[PDB]
Amino acid sequence: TLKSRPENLSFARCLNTTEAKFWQTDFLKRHTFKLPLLITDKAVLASKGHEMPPDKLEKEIMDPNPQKSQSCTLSTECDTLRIDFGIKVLPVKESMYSCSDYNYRTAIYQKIDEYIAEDGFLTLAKRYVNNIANARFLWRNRKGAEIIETIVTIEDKEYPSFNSKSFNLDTFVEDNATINEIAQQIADTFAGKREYLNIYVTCFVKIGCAMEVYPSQEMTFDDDDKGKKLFKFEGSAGMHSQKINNALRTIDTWYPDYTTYEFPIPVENYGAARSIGIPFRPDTKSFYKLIDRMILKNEDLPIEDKHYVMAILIRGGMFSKKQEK
Amino acid sequence: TLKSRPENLSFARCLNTTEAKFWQTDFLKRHTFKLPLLITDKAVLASKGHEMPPDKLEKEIMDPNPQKSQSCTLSTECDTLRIDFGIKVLPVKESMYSCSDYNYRTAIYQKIDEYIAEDGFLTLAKRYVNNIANARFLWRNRKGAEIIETIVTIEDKEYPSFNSKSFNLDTFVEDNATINEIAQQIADTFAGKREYLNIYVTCFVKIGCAMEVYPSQEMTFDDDDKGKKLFKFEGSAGMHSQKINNALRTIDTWYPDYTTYEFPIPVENYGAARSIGIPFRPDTKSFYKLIDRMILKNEDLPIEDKHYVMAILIRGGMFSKKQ
Amino acid sequence: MMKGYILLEKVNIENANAFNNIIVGIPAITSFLGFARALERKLNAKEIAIRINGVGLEFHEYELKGYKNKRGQYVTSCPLPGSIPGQNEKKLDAHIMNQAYIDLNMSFLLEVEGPHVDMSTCKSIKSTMETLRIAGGIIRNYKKIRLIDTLADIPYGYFLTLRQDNLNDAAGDDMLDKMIHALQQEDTLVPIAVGFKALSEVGHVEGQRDPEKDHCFVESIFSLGGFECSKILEDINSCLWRYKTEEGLYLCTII
Amino acid sequence: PEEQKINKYIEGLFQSIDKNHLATHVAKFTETNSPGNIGAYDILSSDMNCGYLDTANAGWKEPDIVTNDAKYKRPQGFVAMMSDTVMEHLQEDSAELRHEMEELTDKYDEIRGILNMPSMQPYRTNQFIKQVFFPVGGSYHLLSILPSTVLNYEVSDRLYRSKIPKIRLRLLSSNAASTTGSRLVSKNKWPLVFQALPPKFLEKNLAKALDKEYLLPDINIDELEGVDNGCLIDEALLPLIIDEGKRKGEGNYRPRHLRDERKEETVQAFLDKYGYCNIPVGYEVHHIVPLSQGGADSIKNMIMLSIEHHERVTEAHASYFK
DNA sequence: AGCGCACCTAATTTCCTGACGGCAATCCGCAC
DNA sequence: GTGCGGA
Repeated sequence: TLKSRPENLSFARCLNTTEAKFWQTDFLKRHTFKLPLLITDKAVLASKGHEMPPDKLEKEIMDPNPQKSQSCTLSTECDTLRIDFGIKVLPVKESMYSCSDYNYRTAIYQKIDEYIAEDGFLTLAKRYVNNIANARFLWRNRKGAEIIETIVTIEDKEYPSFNSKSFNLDTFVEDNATINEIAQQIADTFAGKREYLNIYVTCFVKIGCAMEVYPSQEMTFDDDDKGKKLFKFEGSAGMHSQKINNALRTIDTWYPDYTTYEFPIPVENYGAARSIGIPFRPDTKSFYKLIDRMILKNEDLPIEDKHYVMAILIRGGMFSKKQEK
Repeated sequence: TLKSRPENLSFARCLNTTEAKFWQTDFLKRHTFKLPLLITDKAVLASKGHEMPPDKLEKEIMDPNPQKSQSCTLSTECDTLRIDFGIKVLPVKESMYSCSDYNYRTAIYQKIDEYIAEDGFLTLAKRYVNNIANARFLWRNRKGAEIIETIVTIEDKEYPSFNSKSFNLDTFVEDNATINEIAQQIADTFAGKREYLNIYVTCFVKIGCAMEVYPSQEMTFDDDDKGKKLFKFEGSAGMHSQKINNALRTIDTWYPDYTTYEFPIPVENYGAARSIGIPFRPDTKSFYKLIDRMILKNEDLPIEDKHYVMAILIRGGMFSKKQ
Repeated sequence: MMKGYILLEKVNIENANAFNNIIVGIPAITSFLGFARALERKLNAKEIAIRINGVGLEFHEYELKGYKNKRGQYVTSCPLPGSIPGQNEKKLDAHIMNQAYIDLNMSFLLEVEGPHVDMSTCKSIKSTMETLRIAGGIIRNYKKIRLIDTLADIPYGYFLTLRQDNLNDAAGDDMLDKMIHALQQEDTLVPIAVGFKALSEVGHVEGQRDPEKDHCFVESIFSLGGFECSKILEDINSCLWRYKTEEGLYLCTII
Repeated sequence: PEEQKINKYIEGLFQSIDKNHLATHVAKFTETNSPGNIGAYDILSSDMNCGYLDTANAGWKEPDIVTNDAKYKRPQGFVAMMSDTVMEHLQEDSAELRHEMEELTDKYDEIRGILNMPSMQPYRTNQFIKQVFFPVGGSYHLLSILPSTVLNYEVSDRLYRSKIPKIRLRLLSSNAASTTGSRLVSKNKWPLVFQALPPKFLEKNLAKALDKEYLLPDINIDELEGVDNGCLIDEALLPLIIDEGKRKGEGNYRPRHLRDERKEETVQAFLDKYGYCNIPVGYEVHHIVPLSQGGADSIKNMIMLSIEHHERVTEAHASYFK
C-alpha cells in the first residue's frame, strides 16, 4: 500500500551533548581544588619541508618559514586535567518533527513498538555507557596517562567510579553492574516510559606536570591570518559537542566485512568514517535499503540490521525521498 | 601491490618536551635554595651604522638612533642558572594519526616490526641521551661556563650526575653505564614493551655573578612592532619547547657527504642545515624517496638508511600525496 | 486566576542560529515567540489550559562562536559538514554553506491567561521546558520558574524594545539609507528581523511539510531596536512582543 | 584552431538564452542542492513610511540573471563584458555594438532574447527550502522562505564605505557560487553584512566565569579527631579552622548579588548524617570558608561549634578580612 | 552635624635599523 | 563515469 518514502521526514537527536570545559587540579586534592586552564599564543620558525616540484626545490630548499600557532599546557604545580560535560536523553518516538504521510507514521510507530517488545533498547544503551566508561571522548588525551577515572551522576545519585584503563577500545562489556544500572535508565528513557534523563560526567586524567593538553581546533576562513586557532569556552579551553558525540556513536560492529577489519566504526548512513577512505556499507547493507525493506515490503530482518536502523534513528537526520523538480 | 602513498598520512610526535623555566641559585648551596629570574626592559640610544646608499649616507651618518629592547641578567649575589624541563616518550607504532588505506598501515607495521627485530631502537636512544648528557640544549649559555652538571630523574630515582664539559659535541659515546640504563628504558618504550615514560631533567650552569642569561626570543610578523621581545613562562624567563627538541635531534651522521664535513646535523626531510649553508640530502637520500623504496617497491636498504627513516617517524609530520 | 505573569529566569542556550541573510547576531524574534507557542501547544495536550499572549526578552550575557582579530573585527566559525542528502552524498567531503552560531543567557517574561494560574502551572512548565529548544539550540540549565506581581521582582538586565520611529524619521531617499544614517546617528541601536512579507498567493503546492494546510512563499523583513534597563522601564506592557497579521504581512510588534 | 573558436561561443550563447531567467529572490542561495529553478521576481511599489525594510523599499539598481546549471551561464558572461556594459548597449543600440555585432555571427536579431527574458516563478517546494508555521487567527499558515540576492548585493556595496559595525562572511567557494546560478553571487561570494549584537559590557569572560563557582575547604571533618558526630570538642583544632578559612578566602571578596544563599534544606541534611533532629544546645552552625569571601552552601562546608568557640572565629576573621 | 579654597601652569631638539620568509591536503550539482 | 562554466 506504500510505494515510497515520504516527501519530508526528519528526525532529531536523542543524545544531546553540551560543550566541555577543561580545568587543572592535583590528584591527591582533586575533590576540593581546581584552577582555570588558558590558551596561549605561539609563533615558530620552521623549514620548508613539504614535497615540491623539482624546479621549485632548487630555489626554495633553504628558505625560512615563519608560522603562527596556539597552544595549551598544564602548569608546573598541577598534574591532572578535569573535564565536565552533560548529556540529555529524550524519547525516540517523539523525535519525529515532520512526516508528510500519515500511513508511514503509523507503520514506523508500529515498528518501533515491536522493537520495544523484543530488546527494549538495552544493547545499544549498554554500548553507549561503555563508550562513556572507556573514555573515548579523550581523543589524543588518552595517550600517556597514569590514572584515568570517570564518574557518572544521574539526578542526585553519584555512582561508583570507573577505571577507564581496564577497558579495551574494541570489546564491549555486558557484565558490569554499574553499566547495566545506567543502561536500564537510558533504555527506559528511549522507550517512552520516562520523558527525559540528565547525566553529568566528570573525568580526571593524570598526565604529568607541565605536559600538553590538546583542545578542539576551530574551522575559520580568514585570508590574512592562517594559523591554528583553538576553542575558548568562556575564556577557558574545551572541546566541541560534535567530537564528544562522535566518540559516543562508535558502536557499530555489524558492517559487511568485519572479520578482517576488527574495530568498531561510527554509525553513518553509508558507513563513511573519516579514517578509512572507502565506505564500509556501500549498497546492500545501507540504511535506505534496509528501511525500504522493513517498512515498504514488510520483512523480518536479522536483529543486527534492526540494531543499525534504530541506531540511525537515534542519531537523526533528513531522511526522505529523492527530490524531483 | 601498493602503488603510491595514501592521500592522508600523518605521524605524531614520539618525543614530547615541555617548556623550560629559569631559576637562579648558588653553587655551594644548590640543593636547598632557588630564586626566580625575571626579564627587564632596556632601551638604548645608538648610532646609524647600517650600510646605506651613498646619497642617504651624506645626510644620515651623524644622527641619533633610539631603539627598544629587553634583557635578562643574574643578581649580584647569585652565580648559577637552573633550567628545568620534562620529556614524555610514547610508542612508535601507536603514533599514526591518519592513514587512508589499510594495506599501507599493514606494510608500515611490518617494517617497524622487522626494525624492532634487528635493533630494538637502542642506537637512536643512546644518541638522544647523549644530547641530554652533552648539554646541547644550552645554546649561547654554554659559552663561558666553569661547571656544568646535569641530573636525570625517572619516577623517584635520581641517576648519578653528568659532567657535561667532558663530552665532545661531535662524538657519541656508547660505553657509559648511566646513559645505557636510561637508553634501555627509552628503547623499551619506543618498541612497545611499556606504554609511556616521563623523564625530568635539571641542569646547573656556573657563569659568575651578574652575568647575562640568554632566553628565547619571540617571532614578530610585521603587523607588530619590531623590537626585541623575550619569552616569559609563568612570569619567569624560559626557553621554547621547539628549541630544546632541535638540540636533541642533532643525531644524524649518515648523510652522503659526511666524510668531508664531520659534524652531526639535525634530522630533517631534505637535510637542511642552517648553520652551514648547504642542503645535505636533496635527491636520492631524502625521506620521500627512501620511504617509496622500502614500502611501495620492497627492497632491503642499508641499516644506516633505516636509522634515518625511523628518526623521521619519531619527529612527525604530514606526508601526503595529492592524487 | 485569569491574567498573570510568569518569569523563566536565567536560561542558558547553546548553538542558536545567528544568520538572517543580512544580519549576523541576535536571533530573529519569531523564534523567541515560537518557543512560547510551542510551550503552549505542549501544555494544552497535557490538559493544562493556558494561553500565552506576550513575551518579554531580557539579555544578561552573550558570546558569538569565533574570535576577534587584531583590527577589532569578528571572524565566525562553523562545524565540519558531514553527509548531506543529494547527488554527492556518498562522498567523504561535503560542502560549506553560510552559517553563524551564538550562545546566550536570557530571561523570559510570559503573560498567561487561563482558568487557573498557580504554582502548579509553574511545575507543569518546568516539566515541559526540558524537551523544547530555543532557536535551534539546546537548553543546558535554568535557575527558577516563578510568578511575579510588580516591576520590582524582575532581575537586573536589559530588555529589547522596538524603535520604528527612529527609522521612519531619518534622512534618505530609500529605507536602507534611512537605516544606515539612523545607525550612524545613534550608536546604541541594533538592526533586527521582525517577521515576513508575501511574494505569492495562498494555495497548495507540491512538496510541503504538512500537505493539508495553506501555503505562501515569503521574504523576511527587518527593522530597528534598542536596549533599556529594567530599573528605567515604565510599564510591564512596553516590553511585551505580540503577533499581528494583516493581509500579506506577518509581523511581531510591541504595541 | 583560431578564428574557428568564435563559432563555439556564439553557438553556445544562442542555445542558452532560454534557460536564463530574471529574478530578485533565488532558492539555491540557502542550499545548492535544491532541484530546479524556484524563485521570485518582485516588481511592486515603495511605501517608504512603514517601519520595515524589504526588497521593495530599498533602492536596488541591478536585477539578477539565474540559471539552473553552471553550463548554461554564457549569457551572464555575455551581458557583462565594451571599448567605451553590453546590457546598456542592447537597451539602446548604438551600432558601436551593431557594427561589431553583425560581422561575426549574422544572428544579432535573435540574440537581442536577452531583452524580454522570462521572469522566475515559484512553483513547488522541497526539503531544502526552510518551511515554518505561523499563527493566523486560530489556525496556522505554512510559510516557505526565499532569500533575497538583490538586497545582499545592495547592503555589501553600501557598507564598504561606512563605519558602522560589519562582519564579512568567508564560507563559499568559487565552484559553490557558480552552482547557485546567479550573477550577483558569483561576483559577491564573500559578502559584507550587519553586526547585530547586544551591548559590549554583557560579553562573557573568565571574570564572569569564576564568579558563579564556589570554594570548598580541604578537610574532611570526619577524619580530624576532636570532632564527634559533627561538633568540635577539642580546643586546639580551632587554629586549624581559623587558618583554613583564611587561606581559602584571602582575596576573593564578593558583593551580595554574588553569594550562594543559605538554604534551610542543607542544614537539615547535615543533621541527618550524624543523627540530631534538632540543633543541640550550645551549638551553632558555621561555614569553614565564609560565604562572603566566596564559599559554598553544602554539607562539606559546615561544622557545629560551641557557643563560645563560635565567638572566637566570628571576630578573628573580621579583623583579617577588615 | 557639616564641611573638605581661591590663581596659574605644566620647555625646547634630534632621531626611532639593516636580511629572509610567512605550507602541504579538502570543502561542484548536473546533463548525457 | 565523464567534462563544464564562471567569478
